[PDB]
Amino acid sequence: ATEPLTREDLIAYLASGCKSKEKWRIGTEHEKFGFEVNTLRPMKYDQIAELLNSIAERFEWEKVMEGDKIIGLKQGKQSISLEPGGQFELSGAPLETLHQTCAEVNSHLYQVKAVAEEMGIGFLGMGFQPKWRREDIPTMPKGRYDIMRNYMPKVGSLGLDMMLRTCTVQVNLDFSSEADMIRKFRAGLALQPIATALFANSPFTEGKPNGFLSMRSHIWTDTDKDRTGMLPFVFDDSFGFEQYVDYALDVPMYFAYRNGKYVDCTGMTFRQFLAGKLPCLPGELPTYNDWENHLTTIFPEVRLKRYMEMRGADGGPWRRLCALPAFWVGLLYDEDVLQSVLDLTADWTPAEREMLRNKVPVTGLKTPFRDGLLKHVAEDVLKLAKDGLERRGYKEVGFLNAVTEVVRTGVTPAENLLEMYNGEWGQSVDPVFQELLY
Amino acid sequence: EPLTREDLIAYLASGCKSKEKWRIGTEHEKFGFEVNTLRPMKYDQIAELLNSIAERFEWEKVMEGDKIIGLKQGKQSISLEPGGQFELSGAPLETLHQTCAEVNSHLYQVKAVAEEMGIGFLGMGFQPKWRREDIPTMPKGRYDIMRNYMPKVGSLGLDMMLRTCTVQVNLDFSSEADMIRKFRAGLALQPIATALFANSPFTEGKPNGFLSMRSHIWTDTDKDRTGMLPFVFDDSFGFEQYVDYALDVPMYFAYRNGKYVDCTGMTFRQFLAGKLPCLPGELPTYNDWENHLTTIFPEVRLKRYMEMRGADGGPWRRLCALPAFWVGLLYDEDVLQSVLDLTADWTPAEREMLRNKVPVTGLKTPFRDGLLKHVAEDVLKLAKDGLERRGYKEVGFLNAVTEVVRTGVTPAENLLEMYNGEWGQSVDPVFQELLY
Ligand SMILES: CCCC[S@@](=N)(=O)CC[C@H](N)C(=O)O
Ligand SMILES: CCCC[S@@](=N)(=O)CC[C@H](N)C(=O)O
Ligand SMILES: [Mg+2]
Ligand SMILES: [Mg+2]
Repeated sequence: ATEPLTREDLIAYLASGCKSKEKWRIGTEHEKFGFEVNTLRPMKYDQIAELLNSIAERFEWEKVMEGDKIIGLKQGKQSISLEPGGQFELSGAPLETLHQTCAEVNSHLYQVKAVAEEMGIGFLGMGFQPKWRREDIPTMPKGRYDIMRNYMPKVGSLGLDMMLRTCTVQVNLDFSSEADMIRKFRAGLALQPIATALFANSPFTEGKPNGFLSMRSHIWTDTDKDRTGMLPFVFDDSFGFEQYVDYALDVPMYFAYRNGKYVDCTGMTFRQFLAGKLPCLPGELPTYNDWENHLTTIFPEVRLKRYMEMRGADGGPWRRLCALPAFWVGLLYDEDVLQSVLDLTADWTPAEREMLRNKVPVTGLKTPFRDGLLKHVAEDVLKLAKDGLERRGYKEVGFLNAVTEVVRTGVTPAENLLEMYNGEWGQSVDPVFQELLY
Repeated sequence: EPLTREDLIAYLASGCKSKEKWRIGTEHEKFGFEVNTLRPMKYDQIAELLNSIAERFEWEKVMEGDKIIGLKQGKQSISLEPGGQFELSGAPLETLHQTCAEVNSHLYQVKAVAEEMGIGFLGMGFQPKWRREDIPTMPKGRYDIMRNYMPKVGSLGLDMMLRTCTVQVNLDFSSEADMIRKFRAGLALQPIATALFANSPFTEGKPNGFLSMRSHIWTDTDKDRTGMLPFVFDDSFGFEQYVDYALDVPMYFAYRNGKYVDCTGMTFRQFLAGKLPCLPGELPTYNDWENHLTTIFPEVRLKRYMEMRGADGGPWRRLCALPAFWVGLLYDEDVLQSVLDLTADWTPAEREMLRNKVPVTGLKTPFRDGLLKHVAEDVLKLAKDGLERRGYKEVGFLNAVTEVVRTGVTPAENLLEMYNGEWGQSVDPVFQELLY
């Protein structure tokens, strides 16, 4: 039946994510670099397809196909997918506690290694591929990524590196109202540079130090200015679901999915789409699934759909995969901690937030901020996050042990790798493929 | 109608299932210890561990009185052995991929709680450091009855109870004929499994002169309920003959009114007639019969399924190998025949000798004009054939025993080599080496 969507419907779609506190869940996604253990070469698509087929067969996953190509797996509310450079991704189910989150991570790592060991394949938990050049990375046989690869050079010089050479750990979290959403969004944006610093894990490029602690985070500043960043309008009095929808309506599209394929709609807006005026699909009107797809092509430091996504942290070893969601659950899921965070960050200017975002990639917790170091803010933030987890009552506070020494010493994971590179590793990155081996 | 002997025979036979319904059930036990002192984990620490696991990972609590003694989730159980050994009895699973993932899930949950408590778990067949009197005892009425009985029937049964760990597998049969064949293959080959998995060379911080002290212990526990069951190889053998055997094995206890009554020195035959002094006039249920069948401890046991009992506890890759070994041998009809062919002319005296000698000499046990190693070479290739033919790509689960069979050197001998070299003649490093 033909019943066109309006902007008002798009607003209501986001708002439809509201849920009461007792239904709030924790969704965790992470990406990993696969490599051949003996050559350290990136895992190619033929090896990826064997890995996926074996996982499906052994562990009962449904195969996700694009044409005649396996590109992912599905089992209940979990998915395994591929990033543009073959980075191997788990999107976990919405879970109630971080004990469940970490068991989900462990189950995945067991299944992957159970198959990959016989194949001579290992997985690396870092934010940026430390050894190989961009043109050494295999590309995935996915139509949507072909469109994106062709567009990236038009809007930045590092977007192809984002696609091919970066890995993240992220957390998805729920809101209960527009007021709650706004508060969470503001807390999440303001504190995102702190997450980035604590999880900074990408100091190598092409076998050498790149001069950054999170090269991955820097990459996101020269990807696409239209769909990235610290979203200053979120801190405007006017902000709400409607202001986010207008933002998103004017972010240019990548594609529209019709008839089993991705149509290139670059340079066009979802506005045009709503009015049936897309030159890629002329006269065609969008569905809620089109809107959801479009929403998934926007890449700010925190993203809004029917839930909220914290996107600032580098991939890392398993204890840090469990720490990242713990960090945000502690801060955002306790009302008093959330208020404390808003209080702490209340007087930070847009230029200050933007400065932290840009400088943290280089200096981490030693980034100057006001009359001290970001480290001192991270101290306060970490104690607050542990307060939040204590009060949840589920005994989850131990999941923050993995970042306690970072905060305490002010020394990022990336600086620990640098120290090994310059010492015991004899200035080769090759030992990182054992050090950060899953 | 009171149960009769014919009902007891039919109980066992009711386990028969068609090949498409055959499953794999895996149980293993681990020693818990304090990481810093190496001391055995005490009941108060076990109770905290079980309560935390239940709460985090959604397990139902199993209580004896006001004491938590285990957990239940679906068809899986976690229980305690008499010395606090921490046991998983897994679900009936279709493939060994599922088996090993089951093992991994358990190890993760246990370690997720135990790390914060300063507790580790050791995968060995015999407690390598501590004396019998050093081992905490579990607050479980059935084990109190057993502890009091053991000294009457052997000198090492208390060590069985307090200081041993096993990995075992439960498997199904489709008919009486199939049960008989699997029982015979299981019993004949059990000393080979014992040698491959031999992992108990230390007692009280020193070499004890064995490769599997655990296996040896089972030779001086109780002669009435252990061993290689030679009657299984008689022409007469079937469900009926096993029932008679079990009816004549003395009882341990009967469970009534929320407790265990001491029925030692009494027989299930008396029970059937209502003449058990411990429960006078009472007649048995099928649950009573099950409980009784669970107090019989031969190298292979029969209930409504079959249980392979010969292998020492070990690290995780060997927990996955033990079920694979028997699945390869018993769940392929051609391999099963090839095993019965290979063992056809073994005498009762030969089988008995191998069972008693393997604990000392392992795969270097002399057998006829060579070594048990040479038989294990043939048996391993056959077990791999069976797994290849299953079509589930499970053969890799035997990689963990391939070098043992190749070199003829048991895991226990590898530990001894470390003890005599890098460890500097202390067992304390084994608590890192075989740490889960
Ligand atoms: C293909 C680009 C969109 C997918 S993403 N936003 O999940 C990529 C995350 C990137 N690999 C990172 O490390 O942030
Ligand atoms: C309490 C003794 C009967 C239970 S058992 N057969 O499961 C003990 C197994 C023992 N822990 C071993 O390693 O053989
Ligand atoms: Mg991703
Ligand atoms: Mg047991």
